[PDB]
Amino acid sequence: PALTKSQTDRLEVLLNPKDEKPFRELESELLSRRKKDLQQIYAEERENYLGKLEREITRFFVDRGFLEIKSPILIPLEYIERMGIDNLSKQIFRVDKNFCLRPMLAPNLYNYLRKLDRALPDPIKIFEIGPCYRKESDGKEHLEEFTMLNFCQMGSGCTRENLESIITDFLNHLGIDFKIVGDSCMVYGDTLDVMHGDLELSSAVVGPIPLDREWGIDKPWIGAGFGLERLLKVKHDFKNIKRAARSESYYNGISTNL
Amino acid sequence: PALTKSQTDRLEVLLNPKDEKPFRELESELLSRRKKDLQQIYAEERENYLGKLEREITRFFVDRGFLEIKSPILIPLEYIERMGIDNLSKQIFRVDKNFCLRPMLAPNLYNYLRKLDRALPDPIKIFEIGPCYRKESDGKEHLEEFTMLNFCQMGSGCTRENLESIITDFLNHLGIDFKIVGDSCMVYGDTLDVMHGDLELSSAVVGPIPLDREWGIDKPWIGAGFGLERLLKVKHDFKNIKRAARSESYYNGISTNL
Ligand SMILES: Nc1ncnc2c1ncn2[C@@H]1O[C@H](COP(=O)(O)OP(=O)(O)NP(=O)(O)O)[C@@H](O)[C@H]1O
Ligand SMILES: Nc1ncnc2c1ncn2[C@@H]1O[C@H](COP(=O)(O)OP(=O)(O)NP(=O)(O)O)[C@@H](O)[C@H]1O
Ligand SMILES: [Mg+2]
Ligand SMILES: [Mg+2]
Ligand SMILES: [Mg+2]
Ligand SMILES: [Mg+2]
Repeated sequence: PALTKSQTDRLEVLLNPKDEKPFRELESELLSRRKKDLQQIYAEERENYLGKLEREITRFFVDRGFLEIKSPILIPLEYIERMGIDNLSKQIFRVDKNFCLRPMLAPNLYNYLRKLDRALPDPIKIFEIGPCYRKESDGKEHLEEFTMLNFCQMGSGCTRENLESIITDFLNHLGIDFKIVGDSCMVYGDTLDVMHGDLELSSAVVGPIPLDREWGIDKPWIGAGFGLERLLKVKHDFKNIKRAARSESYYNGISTNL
Repeated sequence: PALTKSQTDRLEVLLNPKDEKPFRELESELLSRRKKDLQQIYAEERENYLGKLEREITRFFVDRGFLEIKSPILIPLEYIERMGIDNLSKQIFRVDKNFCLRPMLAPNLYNYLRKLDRALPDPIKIFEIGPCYRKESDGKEHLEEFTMLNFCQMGSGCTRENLESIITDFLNHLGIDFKIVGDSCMVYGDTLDVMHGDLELSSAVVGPIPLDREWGIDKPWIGAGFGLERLLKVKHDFKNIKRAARSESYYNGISTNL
């Protein structure tokens, strides 16, 4: 008669946002739908949502004058201290005695900004997309392995207005609803946070900040960091961010346990 | 008069493969050339070689009927044992008590092959591109953080001839010279190795192998794994694989220390 909590949980795994007693028939129907969804992907486009979003974001920023960076994921532990992360400090995945999995893209991008200032014309515009890692207790809006986009500009035109304009163009391009709000944190400021309801899509900063001196930066700058899995969650109306992650359990938000 | 070893080393950092006393003038010339190279990239294409190669490889395999996978980089340690890696075992970067950085894409792809067999028509064709990690003593042809491509097919048409044909089409597409040779290893076989001179570009396997049973696989299959940094090294004639890596020291093989 009434579905159990465990049965409802099983059906929820197989339910997709656009879907509109006995359990076995409900399960059979959804299994059929999800198999057909995977079959359609396989027959036609064959692209993974996370990969495809990375490619779309890459095109957006390249076309707008930003240099594509691919920097190390395993970074020196000293970069954490140098970012002012003292006792986030408890969220770091340490590897060996001298390295960690990067929890953010900032330190590598600081180094690129400094180095490229010796070669490139003002303003210097760069971005990176790639894996980042944090130990998290939360499951709904957080992953321990996620994908960040960070873009930044240094030199001329590094105004709050320009930053808000890039953010607005970017999210209107992707078709993601948002509002920009004031907030603060230990590492940076004073940030602008880009929100979708109560979900943070991005934290953005208008420099300079005193942290810059440690990285050999003495020019104005602006930048923002976005989680790609959060963008996908909002775009595809996933109830849990696990549907948007690098995963063996979901493919393009479709359960692989069929 | 004569350049010192240290001076020659400095000039070699700034020398690019296509380049054709006192040290200060030689250094000044090369600095100028390398700055202009970065300026040209920034003015025109703005793509990173590693990112661009990933995108090109993605297009090749998608167009040939392979499903794009994005699976976890941090994987359970049990996957290592289950791959038959017992005491490579000393090359694994362990994280926490239960996880490691994946040294290869095989285990995740085995799981995808098994899972997708319940949904997709025969043959099942999949590929993944992404970071892999191994502790290495060698610096010239090895990185500790590298990027793998692995493709595989399971079911019908899983012949050595078909495998060699995919490999041949792929490398002729990229414009990379190669020969396919017989070899062997502890994990798989009996492999075919794809060589560029004495450099291994890929190891390839024609299944079934007895390892399959552990992963719930009982069908014929073929697959190959390629290092993207090795492909770039060969394509761009880099003397050291560090020029092709995720790096803060090189961008598209150009020194960032200018
Ligand atoms: N654990 C995570 N899982 C998924 N996305 C994340 C995670 N941590 C950060 N992000 C994304 O990266 C962006 C910038 O990083 P940051 O501002 O450091 O995150 P944060 O303030 O810790 N987010 P939250 O923990 O929800 O308050 C965030 O706005 C998110 O979109
Ligand atoms: N440390 C590394 N750095 C760069 N590429 C690598 C590394 N290890 C493996 N690869 C690439 O991944 C491919 C398949 O992996 P695998 O066959 O396990 O490597 P391998 O036999 O250990 N190579 P080698 O150590 O040179 O004999 C290789 O053919 C390389 O192109
Ligand atoms: Mg957080
Ligand atoms: Mg924040
Ligand atoms: Mg090896
Ligand atoms: Mg090999």
